[PDB]
Amino acid sequence: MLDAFSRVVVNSDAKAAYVGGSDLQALKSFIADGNKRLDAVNSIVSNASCMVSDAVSGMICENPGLISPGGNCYTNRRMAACLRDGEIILRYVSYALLAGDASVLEDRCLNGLKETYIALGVPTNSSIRAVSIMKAQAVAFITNTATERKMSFAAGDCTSLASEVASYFDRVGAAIS
Amino acid sequence: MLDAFSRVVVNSDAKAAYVGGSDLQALKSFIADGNKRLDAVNSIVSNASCMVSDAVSGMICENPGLISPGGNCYTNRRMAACLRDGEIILRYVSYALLAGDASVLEDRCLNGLKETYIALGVPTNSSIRAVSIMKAQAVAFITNTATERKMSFAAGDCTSLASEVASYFDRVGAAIS
Amino acid sequence: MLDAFSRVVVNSDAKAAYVGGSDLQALKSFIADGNKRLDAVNSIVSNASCMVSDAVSGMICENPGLISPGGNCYTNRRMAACLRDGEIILRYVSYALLAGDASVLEDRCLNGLKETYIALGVPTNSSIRAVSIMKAQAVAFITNTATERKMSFAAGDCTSLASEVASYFDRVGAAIS
Amino acid sequence: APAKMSLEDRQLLVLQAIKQVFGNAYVMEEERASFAKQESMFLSGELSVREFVRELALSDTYRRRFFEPCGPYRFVELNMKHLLGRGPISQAEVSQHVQCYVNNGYEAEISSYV
Amino acid sequence: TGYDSKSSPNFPNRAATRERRTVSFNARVARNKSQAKKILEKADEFFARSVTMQYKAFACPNGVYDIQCTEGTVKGAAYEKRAMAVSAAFRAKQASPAAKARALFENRRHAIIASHECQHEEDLFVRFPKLSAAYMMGKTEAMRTCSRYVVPDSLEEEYMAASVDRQMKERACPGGVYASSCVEGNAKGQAEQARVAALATAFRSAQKSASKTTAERYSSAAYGRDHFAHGCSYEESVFNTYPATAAAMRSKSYNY
Amino acid sequence: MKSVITTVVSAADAAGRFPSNSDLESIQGNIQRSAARLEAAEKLAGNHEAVVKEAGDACFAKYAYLKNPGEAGENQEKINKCYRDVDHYMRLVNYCLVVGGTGPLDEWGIAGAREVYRTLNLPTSAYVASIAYTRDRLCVPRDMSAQAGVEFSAYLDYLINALS
Amino acid sequence: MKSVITTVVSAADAAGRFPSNSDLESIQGNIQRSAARLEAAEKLAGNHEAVVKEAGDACFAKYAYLKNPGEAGENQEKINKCYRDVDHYMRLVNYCLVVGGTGPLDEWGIAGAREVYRTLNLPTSAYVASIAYTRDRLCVPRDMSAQAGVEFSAYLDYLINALS
Amino acid sequence: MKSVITTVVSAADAAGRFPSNSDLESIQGNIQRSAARLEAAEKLAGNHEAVVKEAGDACFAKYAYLKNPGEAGENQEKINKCYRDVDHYMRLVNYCLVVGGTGPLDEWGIAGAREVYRTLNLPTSAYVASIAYTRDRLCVPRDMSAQAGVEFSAYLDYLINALS
Ligand SMILES: *[C@@H](C)[C@H]1/C(=C/C2=NC(=C\c3[nH]c(C[C@H]4NC(=O)C(C=C)=C4C)c(C)c3CCC(=O)O)/C(CCC(=O)O)=C2C)NC(=O)[C@@H]1C
Ligand SMILES: *[C@@H](C)[C@H]1/C(=C/C2=NC(=C\c3[nH]c(C[C@H]4NC(=O)C(C=C)=C4C)c(C)c3CCC(=O)O)/C(CCC(=O)O)=C2C)NC(=O)[C@@H]1C
Ligand SMILES: *[C@@H](C)[C@H]1/C(=C/C2=NC(=C\c3[nH]c(C[C@H]4NC(=O)C(C=C)=C4C)c(C)c3CCC(=O)O)/C(CCC(=O)O)=C2C)NC(=O)[C@@H]1C
Ligand SMILES: *[C@@H](C)[C@H]1/C(=C/C2=NC(=C\c3[nH]c(C[C@H]4NC(=O)C(C=C)=C4C)c(C)c3CCC(=O)O)/C(CCC(=O)O)=C2C)NC(=O)[C@@H]1C
Ligand SMILES: *[C@@H](C)[C@H]1/C(=C/C2=NC(=C\c3[nH]c(C[C@H]4NC(=O)C(C=C)=C4C)c(C)c3CCC(=O)O)/C(CCC(=O)O)=C2C)NC(=O)[C@@H]1C
Ligand SMILES: *[C@@H](C)[C@H]1/C(=C/C2=NC(=C\c3[nH]c(C[C@H]4NC(=O)C(C=C)=C4C)c(C)c3CCC(=O)O)/C(CCC(=O)O)=C2C)NC(=O)[C@@H]1C
Ligand SMILES: *[C@H](C)[C@H]1/C(=C/C2=NC(=C\c3[nH]c(C[C@H]4NC(=O)C(C=C)=C4C)c(C)c3CCC(=O)O)/C(CCC(=O)O)=C2C)NC(=O)[C@@H]1C
Ligand SMILES: *[C@H](C)[C@H]1/C(=C/C2=NC(=C\c3[nH]c(C[C@H]4NC(=O)C(C=C)=C4C)c(C)c3CCC(=O)O)/C(CCC(=O)O)=C2C)NC(=O)[C@@H]1C
Ligand SMILES: *[C@H](C)[C@H]1/C(=C/C2=NC(=C\c3[nH]c(C[C@H]4NC(=O)C(C=C)=C4C)c(C)c3CCC(=O)O)/C(CCC(=O)O)=C2C)NC(=O)[C@@H]1C
Ligand SMILES: *[C@H](C)[C@H]1/C(=C/C2=NC(=C\c3[nH]c(C[C@H]4NC(=O)C(C=C)=C4C)c(C)c3CCC(=O)O)/C(CCC(=O)O)=C2C)NC(=O)[C@@H]1C
Ligand SMILES: C=CC1=C(C)[C@@H](Cc2[nH]c(/C=C3N=C(/C=C4\NC(=O)[C@H](C)[C@H]4CC)C(C)=C\3CCC(=O)O)c(CCC(=O)O)c2C)NC1=O
Ligand SMILES: C=CC1=C(C)[C@@H](Cc2[nH]c(/C=C3N=C(/C=C4\NC(=O)[C@H](C)[C@H]4CC)C(C)=C\3CCC(=O)O)c(CCC(=O)O)c2C)NC1=O
Ligand SMILES: C=CC1=C(C)[C@@H](Cc2[nH]c(/C=C3N=C(/C=C4\NC(=O)[C@H](C)[C@H]4CC)C(C)=C\3CCC(=O)O)c(CCC(=O)O)c2C)NC1=O
Ligand SMILES: C=CC1=C(C)[C@@H](Cc2[nH]c(/C=C3N=C(/C=C4\NC(=O)[C@H](C)[C@H]4CC)C(C)=C\3CCC(=O)O)c(CCC(=O)O)c2C)NC1=O
Repeated sequence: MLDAFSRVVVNSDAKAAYVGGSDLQALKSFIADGNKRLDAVNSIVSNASCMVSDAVSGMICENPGLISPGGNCYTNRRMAACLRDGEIILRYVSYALLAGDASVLEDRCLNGLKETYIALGVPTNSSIRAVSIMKAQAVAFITNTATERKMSFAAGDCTSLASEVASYFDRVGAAIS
Repeated sequence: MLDAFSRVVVNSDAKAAYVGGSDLQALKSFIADGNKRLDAVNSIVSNASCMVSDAVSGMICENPGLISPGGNCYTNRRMAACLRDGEIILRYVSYALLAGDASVLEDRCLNGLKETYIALGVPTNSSIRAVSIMKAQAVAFITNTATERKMSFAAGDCTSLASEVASYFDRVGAAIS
Repeated sequence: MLDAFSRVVVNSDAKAAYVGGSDLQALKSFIADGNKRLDAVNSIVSNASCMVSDAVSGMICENPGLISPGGNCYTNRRMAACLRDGEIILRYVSYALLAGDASVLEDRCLNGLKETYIALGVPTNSSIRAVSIMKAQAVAFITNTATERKMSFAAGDCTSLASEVASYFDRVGAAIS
Repeated sequence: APAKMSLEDRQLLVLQAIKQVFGNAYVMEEERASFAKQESMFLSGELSVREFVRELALSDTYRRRFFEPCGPYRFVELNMKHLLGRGPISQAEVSQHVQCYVNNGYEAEISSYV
Repeated sequence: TGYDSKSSPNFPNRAATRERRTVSFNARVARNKSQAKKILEKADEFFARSVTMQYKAFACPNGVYDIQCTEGTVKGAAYEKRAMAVSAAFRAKQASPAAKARALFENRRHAIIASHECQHEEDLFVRFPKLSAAYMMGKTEAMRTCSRYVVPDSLEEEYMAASVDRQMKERACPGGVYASSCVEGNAKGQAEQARVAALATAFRSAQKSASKTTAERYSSAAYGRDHFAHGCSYEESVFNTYPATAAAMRSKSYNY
Repeated sequence: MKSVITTVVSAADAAGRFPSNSDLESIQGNIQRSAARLEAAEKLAGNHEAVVKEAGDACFAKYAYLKNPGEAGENQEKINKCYRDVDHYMRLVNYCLVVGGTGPLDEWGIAGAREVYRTLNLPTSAYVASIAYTRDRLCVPRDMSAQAGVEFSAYLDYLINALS
Repeated sequence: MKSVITTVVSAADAAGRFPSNSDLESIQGNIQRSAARLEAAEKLAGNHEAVVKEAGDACFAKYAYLKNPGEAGENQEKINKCYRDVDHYMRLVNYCLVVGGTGPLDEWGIAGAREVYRTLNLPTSAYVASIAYTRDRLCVPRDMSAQAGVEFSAYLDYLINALS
Repeated sequence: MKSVITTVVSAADAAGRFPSNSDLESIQGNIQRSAARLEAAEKLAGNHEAVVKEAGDACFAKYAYLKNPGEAGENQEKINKCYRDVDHYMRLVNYCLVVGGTGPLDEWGIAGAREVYRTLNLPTSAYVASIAYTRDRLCVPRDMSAQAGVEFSAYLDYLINALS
């Protein structure tokens, strides 16, 4: 696949130019918050049994028509696949939040995922109420500005890592609808 | 589209005969009960604001889910065109009542209605509950059991003809699922 | 459009006039003699190809100057287009055979042809005479004086309906000249 | 070996099914070059990984290895080790796989398993 | 034997994909996105049909027919009209791959001009190939911004209805060749028919009513000011005083 | 307009084909059921200023909300605007009852009706509660016939659903 | 596709409207005349090959030049084909009187007649000489009933007028 | 969806042209009068729930007759079918007083509102009177200034005349 260091060597392979002192400053500034990258990744997988589960205890809480009979989240055959559906979407973002490039998320998860919901009848306004939650909590986890879970970290700004994980959520968002 | 005179032409063209007297006994049953075929249609279209209104305002009490967003009826356009989608659900059957077959129904709109329903994301649990709640009120204006509406017609029985529209909307129910 | 059924209706609309028993005898003069109206029109449309077929060879056996070099029937378009201009004008009179008003024939064809018959030189003297070759036999088919095709009708009278058709050969004959 | 093929990790996905289907045998590069249509026809997308396994088994080298020295019980267990990854069950499922060869040929014998 | 035939081992039979090279997707992605291809081609032949039959309700806004629907006037030439009516699709099918690419996006040029007023209108229009290739046809057969329902009143205007139609004979030929769009016959099953069918409905161009053909000179006039003459006010001063220039000159995607 | 008769001839001028047995049923058809229908058309205009006042009064109990200051039917002179309009919509239907059409129902009454009635704020169900008085106060034993007095209520609905 | 039943309901899709009461009187008037078109249906089907043998050898004498060698009907195989191709003329009106309108005739026998009679070189004078024989050799009160003499006769010369 | 940006770059795209100084000069007026227009968004997050009891109960004193069984507010549960629709109109103008223009309002707010209401017997004359209490209640010192006083109130007046 690709990552954030694999991206720049194929940016420069089109020029056939050696990576020297020009674009190595972006990657020597990668490692300065390279610890802060990993210090934000384990904040996702700490409370991930709660993260997929307020996505069904809040989404149905303001849209109970999905659990109507004949609905898309009606039966428990579908519900075990629906929690299976939401936990891989949280899994591939954390693969791309860690590696710093979106090209493990689009090419292995998302190409075809537009027509997973076309070919089945799964809606689009349902799944964006199940992914605008996850764009709100995962930028409220990584500040530790949440209410219950309190990661007692070292102090300092992390809002470059907030917009980094935020770019994936419209990258997952524009692909599914 | 065709008529049920010519549906017996579909029952005769592949054998290519001169059409006799013994095989129009269900076609001179068409002229024997053709007043009764047409004595059903006026209590439908007199109640043209009654038949559409409880199709949508029956859905809201028995299913309060889709009104809140993430739902298939949220806007006023989702009230102005959803009542308009059931307008031609009734109208494309309204030619077939006097005719006697499926000449006008599936060749003109239901050649794949579910391939139209997928691309906008039309909820087929709402579609089945649309065409079943109006077919249950269609024959109730025929069997004279409406909670307000009482007519003054001729005497007899249309339990033979009650499976005309009952065999219509179950094919409208077939193509939407 | 308007029929003779509606030309008696808009002769009462200006003065707020409600209709009585002497006003529905403007249309029960129609319908009880309307069995003759079905008995009149269907035998001039049966033989309708030999109307103009006698009105072309009979036109040049009574006037052999129309097929002159520079005439309006010399080129082989100008006889193949010449029977187009007179076959459907029988139907425009046959549209007034069924209706009883002549305000459709001047307003579907004859609103703009006599100023274009000058715009390519279609003559005005045998305009009404080219009406006047089948004008014998079409009144003589509905009143049954025809010799080569004598009919088998429900016998009686159509002489009040024969001045109906004598009004309308000139009403398409007025607006061509 | 997973789904969702790239073009870089076709080199993992091919030889983790050469090694399965040839029964961990040594397939030299002169014998690898005999697959040069059907190994190419997998890296297009003409052939999925269920049907490349049939196209590896319908080769000349699989006919040379596990059909030309191998007798009739040694034939039907080296199909079953390589195509399904298991041993036979009873006597009824060997002779039902015997007469898929004799009455209707060998290419319908191998493709009965797939 | 004891012979027996069960069901098929290959009953889907690859009836979904015969392009025979994907972009190396999958087996599961390659099955259902080919199942989306047999669905999302089959709503392109719905949504262009299901509003143009609603645009055929403007042809009978009361319910009965005026002379919009002059179909074939002489009795035998109703089935003679249907030969080049179905060849209007067949000759549009065999258009060039340089022309088939621009038939997409130059149908998308005025598609967002007709759908700027509602965002629920433009999302369907940029998601279909053959919707706005029929919607631009289906909107101008209703409120009559073609030449099919408009007559020249001025001979001034008949010199300018005949001024840009040879520019619609310009772009139906890239050289000395002729294209498949500006044709007139296919198998000599006619004699003079495309001039016969023109002057039969050119009779209908001036006798529907007066008020049928006067607000259409205030319908088609601001139409071309919105669509074409919005960037050059010399071009709309030939449009407003002469509405035989705005109902004439067309889009470039569908040809002539 | 749109009648029994001009719906038959609307096909032939379009398609160009000449009238055979396509155009041979409908004009024969309204000889067979019009005898109660011309009975019904005079039955409106035999007592029509009574049935102007029989229908148009009862909605002012259900809709008394114009008599306050700040509405359309405010003073006494809107009653002169009120019952003049009751003289007019029933004229569209007994004109049609000699024919059996829905033409001046659409040529005169309801074409463009949703534009004007939200412009000038014409209350829709305030009309229908006076209008459906004639739908319900009917004894087809005694008052009219049940052959085509029901056709009069198969055409008074076409006021009602198109005003709603 | 062109009957009494599908008069307006194919054009009501071009209207945005339902079957109203302009659309329902027009079928009942066929039903009082539906007791004369089945009295011609199996009457024709009960005399189906004795009206072949009447009409058949009548037209071979009227144009005797088609029995020459080197013409169209030169052999013996093509002259039972001319029995076979006037069979469906009197078999498609056996379909068409059932449906009331002009349904099976205008699409299956007549739609593009002379375009396959000219390049095939089939002169239609020798077609309709079989028809115009039995167009007027059909007595009214003895072959069938009295209204049935012109219940049959709407398409009897229209079949020649479709070739005219 | 309809503002200064979402109509001026369609005009450059229909003309096939880049942004020059034509649409550069015409878009910088968005921001200086946005500083007071967003103070109504900062106003009624804290009185989104108490202004609907002073103005959503101001369409009810004159229209107090409509609590009969059969009307719109026939039950307290059918005042509950008012209580989500009457405050959507202030919420749908809260969505587009963010944007400056009115582009969220003419997609789902009014854009096809009155096509249901005549069939569900809903009169919109009492819909105007609900926010006609907001036609007078906005303070010039206290709530916001009179620079944005008509910029609050013409958007209230935008939802008047689209219902007309
Ligand atoms: C796991 C349970 C974590 C946790 C995660 C967070 N959730 C946050 C916001 C949020 N919560 C819900 C569910 C809630 N909202 C409802 O409307 C309903 C019932 C109908 C429920 C149960 C949703 C749907 C959303 C986000 C969508 C939105 O923004 O509208 C969140 C951010 C705020 C916060 O600090 O709570 C986090 C961190 N929260 C927890 O308590 C445990 C530790
Ligand atoms: C079952 C579907 C019905 C029912 C039907 C019957 N109708 C009978 C007679 C009948 N109804 C009409 C009126 C019809 N003709 C029209 O022109 C119009 C308006 C468009 C309508 C509604 C007629 C003319 C007739 C025929 C004799 C008569 O006038 O009464 C009927 C009696 C048997 C028969 O047709 O001979 C039946 C059973 N009756 C029912 O109980 C439900 C409502
Ligand atoms: C078609 C064959 C009809 C038919 C038509 C009738 N034509 C009648 C009179 C008539 N025919 C002509 C044309 C003829 N006369 C000529 O001098 C020449 C050639 C130079 C031709 C071809 C004319 C001019 C007229 C007179 C018309 C008039 O007075 O304006 C006619 C009435 C006479 C009669 O009944 O014998 C009829 C019925 N005859 C048929 O029965 C088939 C169906
Ligand atoms: C003058 C134009 C005619 C003529 C007219 C009369 N026709 C009379 C009766 C009549 N004709 C028909 C047949 C009509 N109905 C159909 O369905 C078809 C097509 C298949 C046709 C042609 C009918 C049903 C009737 C009513 C009684 C009957 O069956 O005969 C008629 C008698 C008076 C009346 O209208 O009731 C007259 C005078 N007859 C003529 O000889 C001239 C040429
Ligand atoms: C004999 C006195 C005739 C004559 C007859 C021939 N007809 C030939 C072919 C043919 N005819 C029809 C029309 C008719 N048959 C149908 O099945 C239908 C409806 C579906 C209709 C209206 C058709 C369709 C055909 C083609 C089928 C076939 O080839 O049999 C025919 C052979 C063609 C040829 O001549 O090359 C003959 C000889 N021809 C005559 O010369 C006189 C008029
Ligand atoms: C009583 C307080 C009012 C009245 C209220 C009613 N409104 C009813 C339904 C309704 N309202 C809207 C508009 C609004 N809701 C939306 O979801 C959106 C768009 C996002 C908007 C602008 C709509 C679309 C509907 C229909 C479906 C729905 O409820 O959402 C209603 C129910 C009908 C009934 O009970 O008869 C009532 C009572 N109507 C009045 O006349 C008074 C003044
Ligand atoms: C007949 C002359 C013999 C006899 C023959 C039987 N052979 C049976 C089964 C069988 N035989 C072989 C060996 C041979 N057949 C092959 O297909 C091949 C190639 C691979 C060879 C070398 C095999 C492999 C089998 C399969 C085992 C099986 O079919 O069960 C057999 C069947 C016994 C049974 O029903 O289980 C018979 C009867 N036996 C005789 O009695 C005469 C002497
Ligand atoms: C403007 C340049 C248009 C355009 C106009 C043409 N139409 C032609 C033939 C034709 N068009 C229609 C459809 C028309 N009838 C309707 O009822 C409605 C909707 C209300 C519409 C739009 C029909 C039925 C016909 C058949 C008449 C005939 O030509 O035989 C036409 C002639 C060429 C052809 O299509 O064969 C022109 C130029 N055509 C266009 O491509 C643009 C969009
Ligand atoms: C023959 C007895 C006449 C005669 C007839 C000619 N008419 C010619 C052309 C023509 N006709 C019409 C009207 C026709 N077109 C329609 O669309 C309709 C109704 C729907 C009708 C009746 C028109 C508009 C035209 C112009 C050509 C066109 O259709 O575009 C004609 C050909 C003239 C020529 O080509 O030079 C002839 C010969 N002329 C006569 O002298 C006698 C009186
Ligand atoms: C009412 C108080 C007036 C009145 C108004 C009428 N105008 C009618 C038709 C009509 N109006 C226009 C102008 C309008 N259309 C436009 O396109 C533009 C802008 C460019 C404007 C201002 C036109 C062009 C027409 C002709 C219709 C058409 O073009 O299709 C009209 C209809 C007449 C009718 O129904 O027959 C009315 C009633 N007329 C009055 O009596 C008073 C003074
Ligand atoms: C309004 C929307 C719009 C677009 C988004 C673009 C996209 C676009 N490009 C082309 C068409 C083309 N685009 C290119 C472009 C390129 N080829 C190369 O080798 C380079 C990589 C690259 C630019 C330097 C070429 C060469 C063609 C013509 C194809 C040909 O004739 O060979 C066409 C077909 C147009 C037609 O002929 O009908 C379209 C829609 N053009 C548009 O009108
Ligand atoms: C053009 C239309 C037209 C009409 C409808 C009648 C209208 C009418 N209704 C009544 C008057 C009446 N009519 C009835 C009969 C009935 N009332 C009902 O509600 C029952 C459904 C129905 C039984 C068949 C009764 C019971 C009265 C007296 C009560 C009343 O309505 O005032 C009277 C007084 C004379 C009478 O009693 O008949 C008149 C003229 N006249 C017309 O010219
Ligand atoms: C449905 C098709 C159908 C038919 C064509 C006849 C067929 C037929 N034709 C005749 C036989 C005959 N039929 C007639 C009658 C007439 N000849 C004419 O030219 C006049 C128009 C008509 C008088 C009204 C005559 C004169 C004969 C004897 C000559 C012959 O055999 O053709 C007979 C013997 C009995 C009889 O005379 O009726 C029969 C069954 N029957 C049918 O069921
Ligand atoms: C969204 C709408 C909205 C409101 C209306 C207010 C609602 C509101 N009204 C009043 C209460 C009041 N507010 C006013 C002020 C005024 N009354 C008028 O008629 C003038 C327009 C204006 C002066 C410029 C007056 C006079 C009262 C007391 C009478 C009343 O209850 O309205 C108060 C108490 C404190 C205050 O006066 O502000 C509040 C919060 N808040 C809101 O969020």
